Amino acid sequence: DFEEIPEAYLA
Amino acid sequence: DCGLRPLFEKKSLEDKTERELLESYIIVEGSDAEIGMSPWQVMLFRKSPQELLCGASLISDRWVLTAAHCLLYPPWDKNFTENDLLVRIGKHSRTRYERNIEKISMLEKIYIHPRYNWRENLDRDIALMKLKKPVAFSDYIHPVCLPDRETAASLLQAGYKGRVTGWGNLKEGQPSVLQVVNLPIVERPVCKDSTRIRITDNMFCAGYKPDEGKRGDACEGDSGGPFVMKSPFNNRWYQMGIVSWGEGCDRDGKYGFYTHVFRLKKWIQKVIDQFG
Ligand SMILES: N[C@@H](C(=O)N1CCC[C@H]1C(=O)NCc1cc(Cl)ccc1Cl)C(c1ccccc1)c1ccccc1
Repeated sequence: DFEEIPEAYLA
Repeated sequence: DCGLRPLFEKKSLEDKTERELLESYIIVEGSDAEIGMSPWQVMLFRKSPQELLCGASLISDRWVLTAAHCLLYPPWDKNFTENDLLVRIGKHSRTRYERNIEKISMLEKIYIHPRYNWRENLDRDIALMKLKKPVAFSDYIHPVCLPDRETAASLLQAGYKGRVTGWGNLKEGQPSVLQVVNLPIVERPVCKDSTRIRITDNMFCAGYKPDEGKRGDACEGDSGGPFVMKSPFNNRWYQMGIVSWGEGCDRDGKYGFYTHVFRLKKWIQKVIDQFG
């Protein structure tokens, strides 16, 4: 149930 | 500047239980943490699927301290690398992207203690993570002090309470926000007689005796987080242990075992100065 972190970090 | 919390020490405010800790120097059954009460707390987060791996601590702007077993535990086919993970510093809520409060960092290099014993008893369960770029400190983000021989010596004594924090299991529901518990250190005898695992000098155990009436412990998800103590001499928080292993969470007659950070400080120095 984690809230979507910014894609900027996931990149 | 380590171990003096922007929102408490620096303003002369006491958090609601630190006096239990100071009065003793003569997460299961913990409570919700106050904002800014452990600004060195880090969440290790897996990118896919998105999930809480472990706790950890901020020891400088570039370096995070965690339990080696969070990264490499071959029994469970766990072997993570730099790009598998994200470090999230400044958090309170387990699941929310706390926009404008937290910072997410990418890892540059993971270092596991070369004699980490995953095969038998998680002896030297300690790993260092160098972040890609420095985290800037804030009210919610501040490092903890690693101990020196003399602070280790006078504080890590049976009966002296320490404080453990983490977003792991509440029972053997995970919490909404960071939980905290204050546990007494236990005599090595008692520690050895409660288990079948060979205990080594790089470890100590904490928890209340079944007759002490209070209770509390770390549990699954809490691994890698800090066991910290406040010095009654200079008022700073030092990290004495890393949450390593237990036999269930808060069983009577059982105790949690922590990596003894002072006993492995030489390896920590050696890695920091030789690599940044
Ligand atoms: N329950 C295992 C554990 O805590 N483990 C297995 C490896 C990861 C770690 C853990 O989840 N620690 C989180 C934890 C820490 C503490 Cl301080 C208290 C409760 C809990 Cl669950 C542990 C164990 C001890 C005795 C009998 C079976 C298993 C064990 C000790 C030594 C070597 C292997 C296993």
